[PDB]
Amino acid sequence: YTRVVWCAVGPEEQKKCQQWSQQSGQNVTCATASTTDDCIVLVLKGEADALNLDGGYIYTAGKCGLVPVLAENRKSSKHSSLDCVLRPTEGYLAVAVVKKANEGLTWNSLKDKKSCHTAVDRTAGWNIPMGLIVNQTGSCAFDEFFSQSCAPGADPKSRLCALCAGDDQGLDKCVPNSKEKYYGYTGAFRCLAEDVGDVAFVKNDTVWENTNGESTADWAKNLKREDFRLLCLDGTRKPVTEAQSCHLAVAPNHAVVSRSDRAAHVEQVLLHQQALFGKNGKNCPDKFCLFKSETKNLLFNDNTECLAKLGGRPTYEEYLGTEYVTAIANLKKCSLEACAF
Ligand SMILES: *[C@@H]1O[C@H](CO)[C@@H](O[C@@H]2O[C@H](CO)[C@@H](O[C@@H]3O[C@H](CO)[C@@H](O[C@@H]4O[C@H](CO)[C@@H](O[C@H]5O[C@H](CO)[C@@H](O[C@@H]6O[C@H](CO)[C@@H](O)[C@H](O)[C@@H]6O)[C@H](O)[C@@H]5O)[C@H](O)[C@@H]4O)[C@H](O)[C@@H]3O)[C@H](O)[C@H]2NC(C)=O)[C@H](O)[C@H]1NC(C)=O
Ligand SMILES: *[C@@H]1O[C@H](CO)[C@@H](O[C@@H]2O[C@H](CO)[C@@H](O[C@@H]3O[C@H](CO[C@@H]4O[C@H](CO)[C@@H](O)[C@H](O)[C@@H]4O)[C@@H](O[C@H]4O[C@H](CO)[C@@H](O)[C@H](O)[C@@H]4O)[C@H](O)[C@@H]3O)[C@H](O)[C@H]2NC(C)=O)[C@H](O)[C@H]1NC(C)=O
Ligand SMILES: *[C@@H]1O[C@H](CO)[C@@H](O[C@@H]2O[C@H](CO)[C@@H](O)[C@H](O)[C@H]2NC(C)=O)[C@H](O)[C@H]1NC(C)=O
Ligand SMILES: OC[C@H]1O[C@@H](O[C@H]2[C@H](O)[C@@H](O)[C@H](O)O[C@@H]2CO)[C@H](O)[C@@H](O)[C@@H]1O
Ligand SMILES: [Fe+3]
Ligand SMILES: [Zn+2]
Ligand SMILES: [Zn+2]
Repeated sequence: YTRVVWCAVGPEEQKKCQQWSQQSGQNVTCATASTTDDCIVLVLKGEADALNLDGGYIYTAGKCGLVPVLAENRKSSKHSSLDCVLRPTEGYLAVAVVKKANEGLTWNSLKDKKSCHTAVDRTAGWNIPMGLIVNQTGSCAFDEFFSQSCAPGADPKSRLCALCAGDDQGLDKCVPNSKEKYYGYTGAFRCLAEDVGDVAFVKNDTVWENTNGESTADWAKNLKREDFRLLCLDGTRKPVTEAQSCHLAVAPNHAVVSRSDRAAHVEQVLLHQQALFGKNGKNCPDKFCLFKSETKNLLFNDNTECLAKLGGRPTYEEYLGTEYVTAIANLKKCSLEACAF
């Protein structure tokens, strides 16, 4: 029964998984794929059991019958009395971020600028900002709004990939895994920090975690919060301290998904794995920490306090919420109810 196959996206997640596999005594083992979509296909086939997905991929997976099992829960200020595992999730803030020094760039002058996105099909990097831009321009030509972008997972020959860098060697340009230099929350924010793009579409937490010495990475060493501004939907620009009043949307947390018939068994194993390797785990500082990987967000986001039970045993639609799923569907009309595989 009780062995789980985790699906890793790309070589760096594979290496973290192998460490996790070793430390867990083979209670968890690892399958690897090059994209999140390929990982979803392995799960459907029964060749892997589970992986942690962004809200946008939970929508893809959900249509194919996969179900949310546990959600990432980060440290909050309210609901404090309750344990992390039983605490309701709060969601994260999708923001658009620019350099202070890039004056007079607001939400209404984004057209023909250079953009940095986490990956195609992701909540804060794609679904929210592009959904808003389609609604606002009344056009599905979102591939023509920005002059140049890095949007991992789009056509490498297109302008949506012009700004992506690939790996050390310039290989794998625009692949939607951490081999691409500008992939993910951290990568899209690096794309901005290095002045490759004019705007990054990330979440509030990314700015804080990579500025003011919170990251020791070479590119983030000297970044100061005051050098950045959030774009609000009313045309204003605000300090990064003002995210609660200047965000594009609130996003549902990343969540572990699995096949419906495997859900209960994945849940049981993961709850025990976190008692051992989670934030306060028997073995975390010492042997291995599940929620660490030097700001790279491998398998799980680094700011994760725990994986939390869901409560209300929600479907993927209830988990994502009616607001979010209607945004995705309206945007999906640009690029029809059924599994994409
Ligand atoms: C955008 O993204 C940012 C990055 O994620 C994020 O900033 C992060 O915020 C969190 C908290 O929301 C910070 O975590 C905090 O760190 C501190 C120390 O660094 C930790 O130490 C203590 O933790 C205690 C337990 O939670 C905390 O008590 C909490 O609960 C009590 C209720 O009993 C309450 O305290 C009250 O304070 C009142 C105000 O003075 C006072 O009058 C009253 O009497 C009472 O004492 C608070 O709710 C309190 O939080 C202690 O106070 C300590 O804080 C702790 O673990 C805590 O989680 C991150 O450090 C911070 N990240 C960074 C890198 O700076 C933003 O919040 C995000 N913004 C938006 C808009 O979402
Ligand atoms: C891009 O634009 C598209 C098109 O406009 C947007 O899609 C629309 O999104 C709207 C908001 O998500 C959505 O509006 C509707 O809102 C009503 C009212 O919501 C209610 O809210 C109450 C809060 O007090 C709550 O208690 C209620 O339960 C309820 O949720 C919704 O209700 C309708 O249906 C009822 C049937 O039971 C009916 O009686 C009632 O009169 C309402 O008509 C409704 O479900 C919906 O949420 C609207 O549906 C969307 N339009 C289309 C064409 O799909 C995208 O969101 C935009 N994208 C982005 C990124 O912003
Ligand atoms: C591998 O999984 C097994 C089965 O869950 C674990 O063995 C159990 O561990 C618990 C608590 O540590 C004990 O109380 C049980 O008696 C054990 N036997 C069972 C339930 O089969 C084992 O701990 C796991 N190994 C690691 C390191 O994760
Ligand atoms: O409009 C009726 C609609 O209610 C749904 O509840 C949504 C709600 O609309 C949304 O604002 C919130 O964020 O998410 C919940 C779902 O968790 C319900 O899901 C639908 O069945 C229903 O059509
Ligand atoms: Fe996300
Ligand atoms: Zn809001
Ligand atoms: Zn329900």
